[PDB]
Amino acid sequence: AVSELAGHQTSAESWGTGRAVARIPRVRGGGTHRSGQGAFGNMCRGGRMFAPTKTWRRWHRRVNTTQKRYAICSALAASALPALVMSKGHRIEEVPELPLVVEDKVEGYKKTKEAVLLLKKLKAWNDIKKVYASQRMRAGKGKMRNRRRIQRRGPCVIYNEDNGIVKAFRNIPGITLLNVTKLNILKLAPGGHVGRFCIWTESAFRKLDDLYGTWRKAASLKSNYNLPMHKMLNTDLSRILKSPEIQRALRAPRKKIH
Amino acid sequence: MKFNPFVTSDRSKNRKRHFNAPSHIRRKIMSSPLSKELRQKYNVRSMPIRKDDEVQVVRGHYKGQQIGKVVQVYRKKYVIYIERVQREKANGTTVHVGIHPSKVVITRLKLDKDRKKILERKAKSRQVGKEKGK
Amino acid sequence: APSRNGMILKPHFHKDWQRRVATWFNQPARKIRRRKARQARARRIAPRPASGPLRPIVRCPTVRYHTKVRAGRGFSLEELRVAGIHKKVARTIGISVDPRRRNKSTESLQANVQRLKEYRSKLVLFPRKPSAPKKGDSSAEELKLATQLTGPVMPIRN
RNA sequence: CGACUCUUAGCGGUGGAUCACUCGGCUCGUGCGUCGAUGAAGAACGCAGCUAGCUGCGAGAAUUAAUGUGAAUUGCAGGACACAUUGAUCAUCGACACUUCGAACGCACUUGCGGCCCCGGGUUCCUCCCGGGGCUACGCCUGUCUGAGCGUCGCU
RNA sequence: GCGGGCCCGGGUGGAGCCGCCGCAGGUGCAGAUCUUGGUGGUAGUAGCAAAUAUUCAAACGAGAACUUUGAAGGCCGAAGUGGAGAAGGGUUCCAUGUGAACAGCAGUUGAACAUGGGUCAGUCGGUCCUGAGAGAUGGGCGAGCGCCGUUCCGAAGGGACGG
RNA sequence: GGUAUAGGGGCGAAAGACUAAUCGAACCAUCUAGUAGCUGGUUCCCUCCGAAGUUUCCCUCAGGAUAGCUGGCGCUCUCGC
RNA sequence: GACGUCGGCUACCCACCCGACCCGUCUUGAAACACGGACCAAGGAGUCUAACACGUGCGCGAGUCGGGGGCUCGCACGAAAGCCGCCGUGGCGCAAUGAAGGUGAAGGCCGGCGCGCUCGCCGGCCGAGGUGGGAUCCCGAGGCCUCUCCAGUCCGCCGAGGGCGCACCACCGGCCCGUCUCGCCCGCCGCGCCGGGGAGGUGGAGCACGAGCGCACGUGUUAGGACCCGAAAGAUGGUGAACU
RNA sequence: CGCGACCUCAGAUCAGACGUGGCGACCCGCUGAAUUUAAGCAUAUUAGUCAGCGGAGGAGAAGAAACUAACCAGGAUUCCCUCAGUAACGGCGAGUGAACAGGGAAGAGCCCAGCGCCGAAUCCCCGCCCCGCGGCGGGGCGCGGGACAUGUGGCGUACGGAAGACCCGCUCCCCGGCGCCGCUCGUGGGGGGCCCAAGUCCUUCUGAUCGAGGCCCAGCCCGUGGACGGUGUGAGGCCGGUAGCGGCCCCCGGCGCGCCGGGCCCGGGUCUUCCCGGAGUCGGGUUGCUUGGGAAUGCAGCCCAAAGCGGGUGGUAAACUCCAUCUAAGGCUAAAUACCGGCACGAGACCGAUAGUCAACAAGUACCGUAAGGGAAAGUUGAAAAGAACUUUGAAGAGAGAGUUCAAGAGGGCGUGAAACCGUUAAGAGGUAAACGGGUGGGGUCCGCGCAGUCCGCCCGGUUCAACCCGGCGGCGGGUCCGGCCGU
Ligand SMILES: [Mg+2]
Ligand SMILES: [Mg+2]
Ligand SMILES: [Mg+2]
Ligand SMILES: [Mg+2]
Ligand SMILES: [Mg+2]
Ligand SMILES: [Mg+2]
Ligand SMILES: [Mg+2]
Ligand SMILES: [Mg+2]
Ligand SMILES: [Mg+2]
Ligand SMILES: [Mg+2]
Ligand SMILES: [Mg+2]
Ligand SMILES: [Mg+2]
Ligand SMILES: [Mg+2]
Ligand SMILES: [Mg+2]
Ligand SMILES: [Mg+2]
Ligand SMILES: [Mg+2]
Ligand SMILES: [Mg+2]
Ligand SMILES: [Mg+2]
Ligand SMILES: [Mg+2]
Ligand SMILES: [Mg+2]
Ligand SMILES: [Mg+2]
Ligand SMILES: [Mg+2]
Ligand SMILES: [Mg+2]
Ligand SMILES: [Mg+2]
Ligand SMILES: [Mg+2]
Ligand SMILES: [Mg+2]
Ligand SMILES: [Mg+2]
Ligand SMILES: [Mg+2]
Ligand SMILES: [Mg+2]
Ligand SMILES: [Mg+2]
Ligand SMILES: [Mg+2]
Ligand SMILES: [Mg+2]
Ligand SMILES: [Mg+2]
Repeated sequence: AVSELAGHQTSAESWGTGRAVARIPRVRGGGTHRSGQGAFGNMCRGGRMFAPTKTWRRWHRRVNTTQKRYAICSALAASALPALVMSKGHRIEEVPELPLVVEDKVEGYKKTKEAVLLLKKLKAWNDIKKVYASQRMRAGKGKMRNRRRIQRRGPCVIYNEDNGIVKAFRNIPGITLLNVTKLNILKLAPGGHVGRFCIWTESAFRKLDDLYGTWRKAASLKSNYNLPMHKMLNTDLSRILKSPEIQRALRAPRKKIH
Repeated sequence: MKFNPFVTSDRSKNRKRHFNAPSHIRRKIMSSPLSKELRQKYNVRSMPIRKDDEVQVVRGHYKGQQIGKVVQVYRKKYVIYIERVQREKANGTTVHVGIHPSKVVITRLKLDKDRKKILERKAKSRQVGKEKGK
Repeated sequence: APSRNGMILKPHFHKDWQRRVATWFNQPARKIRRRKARQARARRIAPRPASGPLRPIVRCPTVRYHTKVRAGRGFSLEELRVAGIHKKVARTIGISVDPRRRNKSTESLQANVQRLKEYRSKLVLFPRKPSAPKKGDSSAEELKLATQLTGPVMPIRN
């Protein structure tokens, strides 16, 4: 916000009618340039901005807990479906399996060389290569506001418990580390886009059913929560349209252009 | 990534600290790397430049393999003057061309008691660090 | 000016309310400071409960509730006399004592006396000096636990 | 085809718009949260080899001492230092120092007039005179000393 | 491309910039006798006309109507265009030098600019006294900063001689 | 020359005169971005729809409320099936 | 027709024919002898908070919620995010009506007991009444046929006609609370200035098998400076008699 | 006729201390409006707000019921949510508007007067001795002084207390010093100082790389370090830093150990006997202000003016009658709370020199007014001054050559350099002011051809493998579901 005193620190009175001036408050007296000039107006030099910004703007917004869980579940489900991950731009071509789950020994890593070797073995290093190729200077006033460097977001690593894995996967650009019990939608869906490539750990992967549960079981870690129900089950429209049951109850189409 | 909540990490503030540093801090700022032979011998990465060292220019117009003595250290301008790194003025007067210490490699140190103490401290700290690494 | 069936509203913004606007950007910092102070206070009294002294059983007035049971300020002097604890000694062992609370019903008196007896049963009175004087518990039940008691002592359940 | 005038273009003028830069602001948050009669805030006057302003300093006046670091400051000369030496500059700063007004304190505000003690010049305390040093404001508490009362009493 | 505008070519420029999917706003100017800054016609125009008046020769000087010197003609005509002060000004005073800017023409001149220099008290005044008046203490008032009042509801002289 | 009278106050041989170029109530700062049913202005394109100056009430007549005129969003149905 | 010749709607200049008054604003009426306007560049005016109403999107749903607090990080990304016997203290909704003392939403049918007395009491049954219009669904005679005559289960379209009838509308009934009139009976711990029930009108923002809660977006009305600029005024505290 | 005590009252350059002023963002005590709204306006609202005065601290104030309630009761104060835009107030208009309970943050209780018991058992000052003395204390020795009986100290205060009787088990807390080991959570408490990884590798651009290509795996090495800044562009590895339960060197703070000087003969339960309360105060009338408080919520000037199974409260005034709840008119106290000023840090979906504080710069500066006060404009050469030597015309300002630089087509208010406006050059035109819309024509500017541009793309006529077999590899679909898994 701007200062409350901005523009009103002067003592300016408007010269009355009968003078060539245009009825604007002007600086009183003095032998200065800033004398009989103009103040208190949004159109005047110095002046005061129209509707000055206030600190008590509604900066923070509120979202329902159930909707937040819905969104995080949708993002987690969209972490599958390699088409969506490819649509996010992640170089996932050579990854052996998109639901990439790795052993629990990764938490025991404590050096960056082990982390990069594991990433190359899993063939997820191409994402880091793309992140490296994406490093450049930001355009605009952000450079002088501690936002000079920008780069592409890379793969996300989800672990069950912290045993030094973060320090290993800390100096690799683009890698974000999340815990299963405190998954963040802001990092699972960067930019509001539901696609994201994630690397799972076996314990973290097994904890997913304990975190949210299935449709026939409760979460067992959230007091009252179940997975949302599907509005439609057979999502494949092409299979439904050409099904024999539908085709038996259709008229002959008219495609003769007149 | 920096984690200490008492470091600057601010563009304007870091620039202000750099350009308003006192003389003793500017001495540490004006540091130059040692040669490969000196790095192997003393096990020291770099040392602050001094008035009586031998200097090779690594970058710039005067880049070359020549070895020149330091003439003076100008801490106000963050620059040093070298022996043969000089230019001719309009009237024929010779003027030293300033070379930043970061673009300079030391090939021979001016060893005094304090220089030896600094070398020993740096070597011992590096040894402690590598022992911690192992 | 009214216009085709709106509510009649009387906002209380006729004073200079913008002068006394209280923002809440201090809320997370306040919570962090409170948590740090709470942890420091818990660490200062290493074996004593972090919640504090034991609280009595209290029933609420104002027939609206009339049935809930909450924690009181302290045990009345009659309850201490029945349980056999000196009022001045009790505050030094972690028992809340207040002298204003009356005692009308026998049921509340008996419930609080039983609560005091139960608290005394599960109490580990450390010796004043390394040598064990009278009323001090054995060294067997001193190394077995020296940790805080998270949450309220003997939580009240309706 | 002249001169003048009108439009467009190239170049050259007045002007400083736009863009990119920023040791500056605005907003939020954290810790701490400390002035003064042992003289505060503020003001005046002075202090550098060459010095106007800003900043810093107080007749020890661009800084003294001590600690840490360790070879400069620099616009020019001069140089102190031997940088194998508490040792140049810097930062810290705990020792010392800190002109005149100002709650401002001998009386007033002119920088004018005084009183009480000590020392020196003059003397051989001799008072004039000169210089230096320490005191001399209001209110108030405890205590001391000297006092007043046709206040209340006791002896003669 | 109906349009809001946009994409390329050339020149200058020297260090950052844009498209797409979403988010947010101090987000689009022809006017408000709008605010700030700059520039035209007017216009080489109005004007450089209150108080009688200048001329000759020489010198310095690149340069002379305006400087200096000499001569001539004039005016102010002792309630002066003379000689000294008070208030005010504050270096404007003096010597040397420059002619960037100012002295509404010019200048070799200046109260301009740059270097230096200059104010000497027992007797001349402040300092002393009181006037009209102002203003403490005592006293009274006042929520309070303070105010009333100058002898009024005061144990108000700390001085002196002789012993 | 010194001194005294200071703003709903002073002073006035009296003109509402003077009170620092302002006096039928000085100047400075703040309340204050005082209020205005009254003037002036109110910033890109295209497409579609498209008015009223009329009834009643109001210390109401240069203004409002209320009906009327307008736009947008729909919904319930019928059908050149 | 092809080495000084081609195509270039739009823009550079000029000419000709026709048309053609300077923009913005108040206004019934502006080119006006109505007001603002020399020219250029930059800045410049419907914003934010809170309260409502409606519409729209999302999640849950007779429930919904995160206010505040607490547990995880030493804040890079974070003052975020995740969680809570706090999952609900508490708000909103699920019940309304009277000033209040208070009361407070279902009836109908069948057989019996009092005289079925449109009144009271016993057992069983159906469980938001009925009428009209009602999108859609059910039955559906029969027809259309099929290379010849008959029989014929099957895949069809139309299908007169007959029904169950969403949502909603209109009406007739029913129930709840206040009030008015006429009345007959029921119960007791205390038999009373006790309490309860009926019929017929009327008043209510009600019930009659529910729809809200939270978040976000837009519009409209307000309190705030409130689209921007503009007074003649009023109050508080201080400075001036160097003019007069 | 004086002296000696006491009570009231003066003088001190008497001995030793204390207050004065400043800041004032947050806090406490007073005083205290009008703009504005009510479409006018006088009660109301603005508003216990601004202005004015006084007084502190790191917080302040408040604070342990003369309380809330009427319930099966709760239990100091402060703050958050809710209560609640509710009860209530109000030309009952505009508008104003709490409290209780409930959930939390924090949580800590106490001391006098009086009543009474102890030989004043109490306190201050001066002298000497011992310790330490830079936030002047402890002990001892002084017929050394003073204060105090017009009352100091010990026990003891509403939750009862004191003294005896005799039931029960037994004897460590605090203050001032002397030193000592553990370096005491942001994972070593606070402050300061010195240090700890890896390319200037090979070509290639450039004035200069930090650019581009490549280097046992995105490439060479480090990575618990890939933040940031500087270095002649755009640097993880050139430099400072960055990460680290990383190191070393000093000071300070805090918790614990042994010693010395000390102070300290300190209980619970029952019974018995006594004792136990703050006066011009409560309360009443009154009037003024204030409040939601309405026959009067609180604060008050004046008058009246108490009692002790009394007094206060129980939200409608009064009488009678029972109930419930506290004990006013004396005092202290941290925590959860606030912080547009001061000291030192961190951050940003904020502005980017007419913006952002008035002030990015010698800014509360220059300058204006007698004064209270008013108050600006103003950033950018270049990587490096390498800031143009020298020759020539001019008195000089100014030019012409030369030189530096990648570039002065960057020359000391010098980055980029628009429009208004001006000079000149090239072209066109010109007696109905200029300018504008529609339609053509003429002349220029370059653009795209072309020395024909006759444009191609399929089918047809005039050196090896497809056809067809062998082997291998991979894939598609199928059902006897052939068999198992998978799966409703
Ligand atoms: Mg708690
Ligand atoms: Mg003329
Ligand atoms: Mg005459
Ligand atoms: Mg004269
Ligand atoms: Mg002169
Ligand atoms: Mg002139
Ligand atoms: Mg008259
Ligand atoms: Mg306005
Ligand atoms: Mg009107
Ligand atoms: Mg329409
Ligand atoms: Mg139309
Ligand atoms: Mg009009
Ligand atoms: Mg008219
Ligand atoms: Mg018009
Ligand atoms: Mg005009
Ligand atoms: Mg603009
Ligand atoms: Mg509406
Ligand atoms: Mg105004
Ligand atoms: Mg008035
Ligand atoms: Mg009004
Ligand atoms: Mg009005
Ligand atoms: Mg009015
Ligand atoms: Mg009021
Ligand atoms: Mg207190
Ligand atoms: Mg309470
Ligand atoms: Mg409500
Ligand atoms: Mg006593
Ligand atoms: Mg850089
Ligand atoms: Mg870098
Ligand atoms: Mg390094
Ligand atoms: Mg009553
Ligand atoms: Mg500015
Ligand atoms: Mg330029």
